[PDB]
Parts: sequence; structure tokens; C-alpha cells
Amino acid sequence: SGVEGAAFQSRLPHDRMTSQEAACFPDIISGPQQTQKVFLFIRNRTLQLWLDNPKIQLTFEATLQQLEAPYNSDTVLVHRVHSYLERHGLINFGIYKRIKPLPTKKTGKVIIIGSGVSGLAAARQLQSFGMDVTLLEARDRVGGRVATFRKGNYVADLGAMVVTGLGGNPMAVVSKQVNMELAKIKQKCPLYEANGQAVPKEKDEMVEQEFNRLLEATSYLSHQLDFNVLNNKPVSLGQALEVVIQLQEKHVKDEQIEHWKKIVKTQEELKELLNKMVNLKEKIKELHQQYKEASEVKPPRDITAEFLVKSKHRDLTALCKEYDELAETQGKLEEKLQELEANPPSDVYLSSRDRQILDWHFANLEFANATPLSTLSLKHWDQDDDFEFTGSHLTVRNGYSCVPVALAEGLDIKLNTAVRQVRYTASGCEVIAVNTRSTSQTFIYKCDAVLCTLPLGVLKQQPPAVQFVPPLPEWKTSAVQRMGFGNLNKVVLCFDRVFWDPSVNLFGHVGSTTASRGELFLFWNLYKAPILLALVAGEAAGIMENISDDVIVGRCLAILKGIFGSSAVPQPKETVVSRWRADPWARGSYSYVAAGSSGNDYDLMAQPITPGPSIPGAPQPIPRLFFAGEHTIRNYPATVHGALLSGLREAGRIADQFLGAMYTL
Amino acid sequence: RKPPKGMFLSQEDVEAVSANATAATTVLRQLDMELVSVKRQIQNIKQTNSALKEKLDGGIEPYRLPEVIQKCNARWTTEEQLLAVQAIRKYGRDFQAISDVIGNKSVVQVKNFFVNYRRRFNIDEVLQEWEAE
Ligand SMILES: Cc1nnc(NC(=O)c2cccc([C@H]3C[C@@H]3NC3CCC3)c2)s1
Repeated sequence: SGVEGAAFQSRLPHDRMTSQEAACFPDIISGPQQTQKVFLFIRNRTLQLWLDNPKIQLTFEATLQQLEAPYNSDTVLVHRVHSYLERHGLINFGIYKRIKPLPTKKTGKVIIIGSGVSGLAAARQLQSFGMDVTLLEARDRVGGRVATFRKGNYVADLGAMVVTGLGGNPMAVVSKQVNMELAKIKQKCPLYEANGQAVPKEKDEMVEQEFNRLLEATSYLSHQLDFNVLNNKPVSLGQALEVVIQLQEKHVKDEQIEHWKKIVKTQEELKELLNKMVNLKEKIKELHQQYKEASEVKPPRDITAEFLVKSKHRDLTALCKEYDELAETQGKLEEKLQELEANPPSDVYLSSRDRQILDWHFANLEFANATPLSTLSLKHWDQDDDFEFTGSHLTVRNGYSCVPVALAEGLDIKLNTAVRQVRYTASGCEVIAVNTRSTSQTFIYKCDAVLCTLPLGVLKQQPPAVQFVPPLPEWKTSAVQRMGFGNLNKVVLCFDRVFWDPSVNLFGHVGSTTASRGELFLFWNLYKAPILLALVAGEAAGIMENISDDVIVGRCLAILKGIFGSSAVPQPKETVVSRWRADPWARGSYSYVAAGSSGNDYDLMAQPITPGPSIPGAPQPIPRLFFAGEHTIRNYPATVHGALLSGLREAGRIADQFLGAMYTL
Repeated sequence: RKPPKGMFLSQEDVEAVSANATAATTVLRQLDMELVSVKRQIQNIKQTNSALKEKLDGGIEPYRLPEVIQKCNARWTTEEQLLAVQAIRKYGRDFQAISDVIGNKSVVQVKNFFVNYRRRFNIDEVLQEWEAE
């Protein structure tokens, strides 16, 4: 709370200056700690001001007026700070009524490839800055991977659905700016097996904790044992889950061995002691005979004959003392063996039923990373997990489509315009686009710089859907093959009667086999309308795209039928099934840190490209090709907010190169 | 520093299950068989020990003798002295046995007795005879 709340809400340390700011304000950071604290307050304040009302522009004067002394003494510093915030989209970003209207004459021409959230964010920002922006769209609609199905009152995102927490999330700002029906997620998810019978609390809780214990395990393997390379190859996350389940399965067997080996160690102490008891009884048996024979000689007897009866009597009671000591000991071993037979260790690490339910927890992981766990980097798959926003993840009730559509208000957006060639030279760029409907109609666009928000899957496409002239340097193309672009699809089931538990937003289905763990393994009730939404994660994703809507819808009813009874499952009125890998404007769903990749590859993706000099011997030129999109932001990948932040980011960096950065003096 | 609890991730075990593609199911069934072996072995001794139990049926109740409760005396009758020399001859120095045999004199008297009746009963000569066996 306070000014400091605004720094946290802007992803920024309230009491330290970022590497960003050191760049623009090296006088301050290298200077006395007092000025830093001033600066920091001025920043933190200004952020606040924007945040408390993000529907109107925050002009520099407005800022100064509300700022108080002694902080409002150095107008240059305040002006310096406010421009910096404005340039890099920390303030006056999104959709705001501007006080001072746009300068009528623009400076510079920038072509943006793709009207996705990264694209529009940059576009809005650049226009905002007085630049001539034009976005080229292959699709007939904006939002790219923010897709929303609409028919009558039916509404369901084929694309993003979830706003991950408003603590420090730029979407928090956007939602105040565009009315967004933000409904929370009730985390409670009941799991239903193949039979259609719910898994009992005992079981659900006991397998979920194993699952987390298993992750915590892979992390331990990765960091403390450095199990990251195996057979000259990077270790996948899935690889190491096998190796951890196997090692826990080995321990189960180990402890059964050690426990029965402790029965044999005691049964054999018994068998050896039984032997002594049986040999002593025979010895006793014959002693008795000797004593009775000696006792048979009736008195009066001479002393050697008296000594013999006494000697035999003494000896025999001596042996009867041994055999009594040795049967107290037999009682102890008999009970000790009895304990061991009753405290047998766990029969199995996990049952077939148990491990089928475990799979559904791996399907969740596969759906979060939109990829088989065998492709995730062990070391790095969760590298973005420190920057999680606080707060509970929400869903958009009126569809996520409204954000994108709201960002396009007032932008030159050419739809049905497929870029096919990007040509960039020392003197400027030209992009070649066709009209998607009749591929022959051809367009040429000239510009000072191109911002590329082509999805990573499009960029991966061989043979190239878009060729770059000159080709991208290998350092870029390599980071593109290295990185992973994965898949998850959705099935939208539209029904007239809500026939599920309306107080649970989401509920699972446990797949029959491991290889089919993600086939429709999770269902969502998010909407005021009666729509259940079925996810296809992991391997299932790529496979179900080769199968019909009907066949896919069938398996949907079936599962629904099983969990609710053939009776209450009406025929779905409208069916939509996404096929994102098939889509050529995406060729995937979102990025994931592939094994052998790292978070540095995202950094690579975002470094822009500077072409060679036209005339040899001419001075090193300006960079002309920039990259945005969810695959460029290393700390917030595969998310709508990450995309958006990357658009804001490039816009400021493009503005700094072509409008000049006056806030550095 | 250390794994979650119950997880048993030795540094040395991972290599063993990572050494080859089928190495995992190797070690895992190498123990599946070894467990069977012990189980087999448990049945056996359980039988062998069960057989021995049967033999010990009746315990030793029939071969037991009632205990004599005779008040220890301190006078040595000519008889008791004679019981003694024999007990030494067959026990040598087991003080308790000799006291048990006479069953009226005690270990102190018995122990004293060797030095009292010493040249008289040639105990040293006797004791050598006991040590011969
Ligand atoms: C309760 C819960 N808390 N968080 C939940 N969901 C997610 O974190 C989530 C779900 C789907 C996709 C992603 C993608 C951003 C993630 N890229 C990978 C996976 C983390 C690094 C995250 S479940």
C-alpha cells in the first residue's frame, strides 16, 4: 500500500532502481543515495497517480501539480522521470482519453506484423507517441491467439481465458479501462474416473500430495544433484519424473526386502534355538531314565550308590533349568516374529488406479505448459515462476476478445493481409503482403522499421511462411529452433440446460491410460450461458486435430454421460473444436521452455536486427527489425499480459531509436 | 539441501537407474526376484521350525522332579563328607553343584570344606583326577 503499492503493481522494486532506470538516469544511480530516494519516490508517486485513475492521460503538469515539496523542486527530474515512465508504457498505456490530443503531423512509418495483443499494444503506444503505425493482419479479425466464439448468447474463448492475478498485472489496469466481466476461479476440482464415479477425498488428497512431492523431487534432482544432462542430451522434466517414480518404486521394494530379511534373521535365530531345545530334551529324557534306574536300587545303599542318585538328580534339574531359560527365550522370539508379520511395509508405491489418477495431475502440467513433459526443460521449465502475480486467477465472462477489439479503436489495421516477405535494408524496410482471399493481389509497404509479432510457431515454419530478406542471423534462427512452441486445444460444448454442478467452475476426468492422459481431461463452467469447455492437453492435443469434430464431440458426450448418466446429457446445440497447431496464423498455442532451451532464448528473440550498410564503408546503421509477442518476454511468457508487456516494451525501444530519448541528459 | 521426506533420492541410485535405457526395469526386477527368494526362504524355515516345535511336544513336564526343601545344616555327618569327596571328583570345582548335591550344606561351607578337610581327604589329588577328564 501507499506509493510502494504502485511500484509492486508496476512489477518494480519500490526501494531500488532497476537496470532500466540506471540506463536512462546514470547520474542518479551513480550519485548520492539521497537523490536516488527522491527519484524513487517521484517514480513511485507518478506510478500511483496513473494507477488510481487509469482512464485518463497522466500529463506531466498534472503530475507536477499533485507532486509536493521537496520532491517537486527539481522540475527537470520530474519531467525526466515522467517521460521515461510514459516511453516505456508504465503510465499512459492501454486505452485512455488523452488530454493533449495527438500531433496532426506524425514522424516515422512503422509496419507492425500481426494484430495480436503484443501487436496492438505496440501500435497504440506508437500512435500515442506520434508515429505512423500500420498493422498487417493475416486473419479477418484482431486478437490473434485471443479468440472468442460468439453465437447468440453463447460465448467461449477458444484462446486465452484466464487473467492470472491482479497483483502487479498490467491486465489489472486494462480491466479498469475496458469493462471486463472478471469472475474468480473456485479452485475446487472434483476428479471422476473412467467409470464416471468420483474419486474419494482420501485418494484425491493423497495422490495430489504425492504429485507435488514428486515435482519438489525433480527440483531437488536438478539443483542439488545436477541431474541435467544424460547421454549428451538435456534432461527433460518428464524424463526426471520417470527416474523419480522409479526410484520411489525401488525404495518400496528395498524396504520390503530389508523387512523380510529381518524375519529370516529371526526365524533362523529361532530355528537354531529350537535345535538346542530339541537336543536338550533328548538329553533330559535319557537323564531321567538314568535317575529312575538309580532310584530303583532300594536302600540301604552304599554312598557311591547314594551319590549317583543325588548326582543324577542335581544334573537333571540343572538341564531342566537350561530348557526353561531356553523356552522363555523362545517366547520372546515367537512374539518378536509376530510383530514383524503385522508391521509389513507398503505393498506398492502406487496402484494402477492410483497412477492413472497421478497421470491426470501430469495432464494438468502438460496443459499448463501446452506440451508433453518429455519436451520441457528440467532445469528451466518453471523459470518464470518467481514473477507470478499475486491474487487468484480469474476468467473473462464476456470473452477475452473484447480486450483486443478495444485496443484496435483508432488503428490502421489491414486484415486479410498475409505478410510473405520482410525486406529490411540500411535505408529502410519494405514488407510484401498478399490478400488472403485471392492470393494474387499483391501489396508493398515501405517503412522505417518493422515490428514483428509473428507467433513463434509461424516463425518456426519450414518451409518459411514469411521469408526475411536478408535472412535472420543464425543467432536468431537458432533460438527459434531451440525454443518450444506447444499445443493445447479446446472443445466448446453449448447446451440449453445446465446439468452440472454450477458451483464448481472446473472438474476433471481421469483418462483410461497414460498415453491418453490429456484427452478431454478437464472441463470448465465459466459462463452465464450453459457452456462446458473441454481441454485437450499433452500428446492428445496433436492427435485430436487429425480427428473429426463429431468423433471428438462423441467422446465428449460419452465422458459427460458417464459422469452424469446417459439421461441428463442432451445433444449439444453448438460445437466448436479448436485446432491451433493446424491454424497457419499460429501453428501452435504458446511457447514453453524446451529441453535444451533456457530463458536466455526469449532474450535472444527480443533483440532487434540491424541490417548491413548499403554502401560498404558506410556507418553502422539503425536497427530496423523488432520483435514482440509472448515468445520475447522471458519473465512472463505464454500469457496475454506477457504479450502485452512486450508490445509496450518494443514501442518504447522503437520510439527511443526514431524519436530520440530526451530523458537521458 | 535435502529432498522431500519419504523420497529416497540417493546420489548413487540415480546413476544406477540412469545407466541404460532398460537399466531401471533391470534393478527393479532384480529386487522383485530377490524378494521372492527371501519369501521362499521364509516358508522353508517356517516349516523346519514348525517341525521342530512338534518334536518338543510334552515339553519336559513328565521328566521334571519335585524340588527338595531341606533346611541347610552346618554339621558334617560322615555320610555328607563322603557325598562331598565324590562331588569334587565329578565336578572338580563347581561350588553350586557340590552344594546342590549335598543339598543341606552351602557354597560357603562347601567352599570352606576343601581347606578344612584338606590333607585328610587328599582333595588336591582328587582335583587332579577331575582335571584329567
Ligand atoms: C492454482 C494454479 N496456479 N497457477 C495455475 N495455472 C498456471 O500457472 C498456468 C496455467 C496454464 C498455463 C500457464 C503458463 C504460463 C505458464 N507457462 C509455464 C507453466 C508455468 C511456466 C500457467 S493452476
